[PDB]
Amino acid sequence: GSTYIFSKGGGQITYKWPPNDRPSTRADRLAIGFSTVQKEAVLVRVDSSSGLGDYLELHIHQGKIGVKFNVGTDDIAIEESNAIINDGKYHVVRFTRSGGNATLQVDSWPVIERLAIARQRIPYRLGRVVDEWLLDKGRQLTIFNSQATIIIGGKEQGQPFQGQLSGLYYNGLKVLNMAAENDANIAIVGNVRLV
Ligand SMILES: *[C@@H]1O[C@H](CO[C@@H]2O[C@H](CO)[C@@H](O)[C@H](O)[C@@H]2O)[C@@H](O[C@@H]2O[C@H](CO)[C@@H](O)[C@H](O)[C@H]2NC(C)=O)[C@H](O)[C@H]1NC(C)=O
Repeated sequence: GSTYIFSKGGGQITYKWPPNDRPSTRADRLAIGFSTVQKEAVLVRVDSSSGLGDYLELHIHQGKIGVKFNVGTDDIAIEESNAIINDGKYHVVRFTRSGGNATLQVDSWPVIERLAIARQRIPYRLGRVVDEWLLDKGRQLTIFNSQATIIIGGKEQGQPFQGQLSGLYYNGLKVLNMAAENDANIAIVGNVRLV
């Protein structure tokens, strides 16, 4: 609903949990709509408190949307490698995590149906789901500990997002809506504006 345009030079929307409600979770739900033409960008990153490795990162690499996270132990990647999503068009991404398991869903509305065939078409929903499962007898770690910041825009990774982000949802937090409503725990910097 609340859409922010990240213009030339990039920008950043930061949400800081009250230093005293910093959550630790077994499961996560993230949703965001986006449009971009970028080959590479970081869209959203949830980092833990200083001194901890835990993080969750939504990014685009080689035109493809994916999420990388760490919850103690190994870095875990889930990527949707069939859709090229950097076409300046709208897409919705949905990510869930349960311990080391993870699901990623990417919806798109292509207007083309393919010796491929350039057939202009009525746009239709094309959904892709990827599930990643780990099979140890509950052996690796499962908790994203002490979540401190949700940073939207990718500047801190040296990979700024340019284009449109909307409708961010994270564990009950409608972060871009809270930004729009001038939430005390949100800071906006750079070339970012509310549509
Ligand atoms: C992460 O996932 C494992 C495995 O999940 C199960 O295995 C298949 C993998 O494709 C999946 O399709 C099924 O939905 C199924 O849930 C979970 O561990 C398994 O589930 C139960 C406990 O709910 C155990 O009794 C099983 O023995 C165990 N299977 C194996 C092979 O280890 C695990 O709980 C889950 N992690 C979290 C935190 O949700």
